[PDB]
Amino acid sequence: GGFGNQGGFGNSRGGGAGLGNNQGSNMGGGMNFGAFSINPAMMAAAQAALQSSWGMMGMLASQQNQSGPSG
Amino acid sequence: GGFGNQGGFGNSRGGGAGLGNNQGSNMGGGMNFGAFSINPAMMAAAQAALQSSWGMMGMLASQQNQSGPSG
Amino acid sequence: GGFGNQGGFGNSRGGGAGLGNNQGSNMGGGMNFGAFSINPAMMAAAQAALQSSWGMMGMLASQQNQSGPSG
Amino acid sequence: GGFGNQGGFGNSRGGGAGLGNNQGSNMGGGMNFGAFSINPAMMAAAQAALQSSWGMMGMLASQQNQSGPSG
Amino acid sequence: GGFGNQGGFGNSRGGGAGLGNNQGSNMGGGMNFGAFSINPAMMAAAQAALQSSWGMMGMLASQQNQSGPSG
Repeated sequence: GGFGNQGGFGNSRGGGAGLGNNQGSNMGGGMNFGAFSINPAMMAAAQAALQSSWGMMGMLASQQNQSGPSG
Repeated sequence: GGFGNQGGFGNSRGGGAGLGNNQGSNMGGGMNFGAFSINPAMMAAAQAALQSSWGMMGMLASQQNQSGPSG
Repeated sequence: GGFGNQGGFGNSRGGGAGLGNNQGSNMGGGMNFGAFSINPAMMAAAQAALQSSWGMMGMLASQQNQSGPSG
Repeated sequence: GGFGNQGGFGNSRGGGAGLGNNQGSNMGGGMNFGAFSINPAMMAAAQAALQSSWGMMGMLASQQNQSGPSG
Repeated sequence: GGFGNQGGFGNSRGGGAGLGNNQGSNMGGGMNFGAFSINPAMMAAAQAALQSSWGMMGMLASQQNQSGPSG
């Protein structure tokens, strides 16, 4: 319906195999035989994130605003 | 319906195998034979996150606002 | 209905196997044979989180506000 | 419907195999026999993220705003 | 419908094999026998991200705004 978000993320309907395998949004995982130094950032400063919708990996949202801020 | 969010996250309807396997949003896991240094940040400063909707991994939301702030 | 959020998180309807396996939003886990240094932060400062909806991993929410703050 | 977002992410409907395999948006994972130094950033400064929708990996969103800020 | 975004991400409907394999938007992963130094950035300064929609890897969004800011 209105403001509708329907994310399937079907991935492995049948199946999933393999020594290293992964479905969906992935920011690492599975098997690691060494260093894993993964630091993602999404920071806000001053008049940040106004009237926005931050998604780094696959998001789903619906939004509605009418509002005047001040500082 | 209105402001509707329906996330399936179907992933492995049939099945999931493998030495290293993972479904959905993943920020690490499974098997680790070494260092795991993973620090994600999402920080807010000053007039931050106004009229927004932060999702780093796959979110679902519905929102409605009319409001004037001050500082 | 109105302001509706219906997250399936179906994951392994059939089954899930494997030496390292995990479904849903994952921020680590399973098997760890070494260091695990994972520090995610989501901090608010000053006029932070106004009129927002923070989700880092896959959220579900519905919201409605009309309100003028001051400081 | 209106403001509709329907992400299939079908991936492996039949199946997925192989020594190193992965479906969906991927920011690393699977198998790692060495260093893994992956730091993605998406930062906001000053009048940042106004009237926008940040997605680095495949997002889904719907948005509606009418609001005059100040600083 | 209106403001509609329907990303299939069909990927391997039949199957996916091979020693190194990956579907969807990929920013690394699979198998790594050495150094992995991958740092992508998307930063905002001054009057940044106004009236925009940042996607580095394949996004999906719908947007509607009428709002005059100031500083």
